[PDB]
Amino acid sequence: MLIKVKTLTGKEIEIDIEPTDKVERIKERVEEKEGIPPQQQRLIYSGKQMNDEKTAADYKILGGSVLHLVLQLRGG
Amino acid sequence: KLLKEQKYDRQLRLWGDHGQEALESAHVCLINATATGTEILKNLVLPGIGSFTIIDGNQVSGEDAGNNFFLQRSSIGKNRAEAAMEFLQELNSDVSGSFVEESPENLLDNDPSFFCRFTVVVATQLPESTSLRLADVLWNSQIPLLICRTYGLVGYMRIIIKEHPVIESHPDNALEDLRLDKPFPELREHFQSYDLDHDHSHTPWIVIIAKYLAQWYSETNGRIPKTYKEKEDFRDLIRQGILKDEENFEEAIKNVNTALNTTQIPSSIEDIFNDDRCINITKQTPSFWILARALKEFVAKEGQGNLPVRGTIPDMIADSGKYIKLQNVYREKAKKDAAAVGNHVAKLLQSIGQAPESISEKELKLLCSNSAFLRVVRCRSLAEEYGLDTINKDEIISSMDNPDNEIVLYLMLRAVDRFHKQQGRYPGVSNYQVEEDIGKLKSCLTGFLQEYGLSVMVKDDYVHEFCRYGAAEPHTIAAFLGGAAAQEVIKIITKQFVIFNNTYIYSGMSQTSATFQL
Amino acid sequence: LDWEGRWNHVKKFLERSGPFTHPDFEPSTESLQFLLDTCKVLVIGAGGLGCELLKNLALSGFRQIHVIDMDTIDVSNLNRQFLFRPKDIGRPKAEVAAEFLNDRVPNCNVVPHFNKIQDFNDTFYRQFHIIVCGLDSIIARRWINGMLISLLNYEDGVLDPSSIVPLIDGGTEGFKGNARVILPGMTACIECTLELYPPQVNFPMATIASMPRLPEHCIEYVRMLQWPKEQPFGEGVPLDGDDPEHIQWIFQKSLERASQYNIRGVTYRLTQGVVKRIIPAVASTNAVIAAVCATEVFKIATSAYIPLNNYLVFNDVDGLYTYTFEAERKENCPACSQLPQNIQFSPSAKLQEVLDYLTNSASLQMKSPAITATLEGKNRTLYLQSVTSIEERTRPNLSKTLKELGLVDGQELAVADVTTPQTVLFKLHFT
Ligand SMILES: [Zn+2]
Repeated sequence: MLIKVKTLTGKEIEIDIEPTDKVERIKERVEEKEGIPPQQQRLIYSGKQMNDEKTAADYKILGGSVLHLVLQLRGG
Repeated sequence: KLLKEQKYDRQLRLWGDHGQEALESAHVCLINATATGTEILKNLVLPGIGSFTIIDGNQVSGEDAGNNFFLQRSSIGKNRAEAAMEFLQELNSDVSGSFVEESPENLLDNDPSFFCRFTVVVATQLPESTSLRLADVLWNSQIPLLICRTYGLVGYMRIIIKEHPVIESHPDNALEDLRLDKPFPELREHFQSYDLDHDHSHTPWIVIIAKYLAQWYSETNGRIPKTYKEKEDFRDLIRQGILKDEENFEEAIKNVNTALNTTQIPSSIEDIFNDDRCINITKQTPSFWILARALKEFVAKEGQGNLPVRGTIPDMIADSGKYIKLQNVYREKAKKDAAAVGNHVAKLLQSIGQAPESISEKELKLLCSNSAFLRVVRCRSLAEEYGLDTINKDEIISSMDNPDNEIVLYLMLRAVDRFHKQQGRYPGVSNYQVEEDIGKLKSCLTGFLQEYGLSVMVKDDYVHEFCRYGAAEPHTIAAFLGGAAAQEVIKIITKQFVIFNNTYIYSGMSQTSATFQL
Repeated sequence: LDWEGRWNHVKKFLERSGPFTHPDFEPSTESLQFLLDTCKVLVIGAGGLGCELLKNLALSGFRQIHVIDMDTIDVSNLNRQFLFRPKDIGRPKAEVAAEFLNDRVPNCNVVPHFNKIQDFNDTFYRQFHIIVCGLDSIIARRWINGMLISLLNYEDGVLDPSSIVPLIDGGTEGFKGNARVILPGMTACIECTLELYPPQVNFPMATIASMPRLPEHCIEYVRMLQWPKEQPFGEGVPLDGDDPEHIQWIFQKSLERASQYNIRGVTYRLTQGVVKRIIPAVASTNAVIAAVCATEVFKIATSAYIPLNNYLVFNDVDGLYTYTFEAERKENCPACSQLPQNIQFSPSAKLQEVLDYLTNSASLQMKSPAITATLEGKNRTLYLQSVTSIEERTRPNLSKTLKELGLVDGQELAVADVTTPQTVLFKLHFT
């Protein structure tokens, strides 16, 4: 299965993940191509904030699916 | 003096002393003291923009005064420019303000080169004709231009710089330049000076994967783990070494998903390298390209297919002597790698005929450490965007496969402008007009779509909405635009971040925005 | 009165209807007057987001506005908080902010509140139709969030809609920032997303006290260990992060406690940063987010368009990017849920093991909680860290198991942390 995970700047990168892989790795792959430490990686898919313990399947991720990287800020 | 440093501290942590200089030396030109223009200027005057100048022929009207935070009731009747300038002036006494009580058209007509004195020109709430004219005049003078227009809840932003190249692109994240896959002399001698058996958790996580990867390179005839299955195995190979529970040992185990492949000239740098502005140098070649060439030449000779070494490494749980001495291994290649790139520049400037030291060392060092992050943005002139033969139909049509893609808002703006060109007035300004014009606007849209042959379905929903707007400038929308716009001007001025490419559309009604390449 | 044309830009969305209007909207020539006269809005924070927010609301049609802020004007605000002049330094932000607006914008009527948000209670917050946020810490957001949730009353399961005070909060940090719209009890609350925040970077004592690599560790030492043991400026006296003298000293000491380990990167600029954990800030990013928040408040009060659903992130480092999504409301949130959170613990549980499921559980951190159950109508105050006294007169309890403290199955508990005003519940479960 091939998925796209839109970055925090709009840059869309595609990645290979067969269903069973945990979200926790979808992050490993992203870190691999972009250098974004997985700790600060917050993945969002259809409003659901992908729990790094569940699995791509647990979120109905299907080929043409896109995951967005988000960030919540402290200062104001 | 060191009083300023106290005031601008939260931003110097963003673009530094040098960014603050470019800014304090710049001179910005604002075309209209409307709420949108006033908001933008506000965001430049606060950080310290050297000086600004406001061109505005209009007089301050009732509504002008109702949505401007820099115009008052008393301002009504007075020249919008001069009036706005008086309150903006109060925001920062270190900024010098000026105003010209003339019109853009009026100026573009008499003194056509008045605008050559400016670093960047920001024009706001401008009618189509005026834009096209100014866009043209400024494009042929090599002057950056930012066109911003507020209409209803729609935000329009058009930047126009022929070429804007940058070294400090300030990337959020980026793989490290560790060099494990292609270790250099000094580095290897280091890795060997150690011993994996004779500190169990005080050795840099790097010296770890190094000596455990130097091992695997002999148990399979020097092959690097490439298949995931292979990497997984290399993991457990390091697992079998934690003589016991170690943090760094269990740390190096995650660094494997990166520390292996970090060396690779990026696409972006490649295109710069292969760009003609790089291959063909002359005495007109701006320093940006001469350094991009020196890097090119470098990669060929001393570089060995790779960019100079960055010179920096991340934090790795380890000893306070092993870490620092490991750091100089890089801090040193970097300096020497840069000195080489510095040679290619020397020679290079000579085959051209320019003084050997026409490019400082500060530049060079900044260049080398950022080599992997160069970015070159070129914006299609406006005249091309508006051309019948040159329009970017594909971009338009593609986006239209989504009836709610921001691009409709752009198309609608062109319709509203065609409409203004026709009626000498915008669609639905008075309340009784909203009715009748809903039709006249629809005909204008459909007429604009033909002149360009754009076979797309624009919902009739959007044709209503734009009449409801009555060409209003809702401060909060203006304020958003003012925000986004000023930072791009800051970028052009500092040459420190990456400017959006062509057009940025904002829908304050759905709170979403998009960037296109018209 | 007001002059001819003063609100034309705002009138077109109240005087005229349209396709994107909200189902409750109704064109009225009288709605503007109503909004200027009866709409109570409470901005929370008067530093940047707050400053920009007041102006936006002010020019949008809101007149009845209150501001809250416990801070004082500092020179380092002057590069983004345009309501304060250098002559205003030392004065309280809420006051100077209110003063500027009541002057710049004709009949606005902002009411300052030189207070911490915890000073007030629910009596106070019901006064308002909307709460805009521009806070500077997470705890503050979690608190005001709990507050608004504890204002909701459910008439037998069904939630009374008019007990919902819409909450709009913005965030900022460098060129990145995010706006947001909460409908306490319907949409996701601050807690329903608590895990979207960045990790916390804490330098382990081992590397600061002995293994200093970065130039920050050298500073973190001088400030966290060396200042106490050699109370430079008199005993007892703590270091004032805003004292050019105090900092100067930490700096000077950081230079030395750096050479002893050969490290460069020790600057005054960095010293202030580590010491205060400074966040880079600029006018532009604040202006953006606040323009967004401002606009939403406007929609919620007028129904001129539909309220943004949930989230909005914004980054300005590479072009201009903005993702807008809809945060899932965890139907199990310790905050906005309807009933107690069924916690699972086998009867053997110790006790200090509950003070750690709350304290360290990502789902809902707790800065320093206190549990209290019911044993004989008599409410046992099991543990606590609020009052130093009770702390000791309770500390031992962190050893006796549940039933070993009269804890049956099915009955709930009660936790209260400095993070929220409301009493969070938990129906304990043995299995
Ligand atoms: Zn909740």
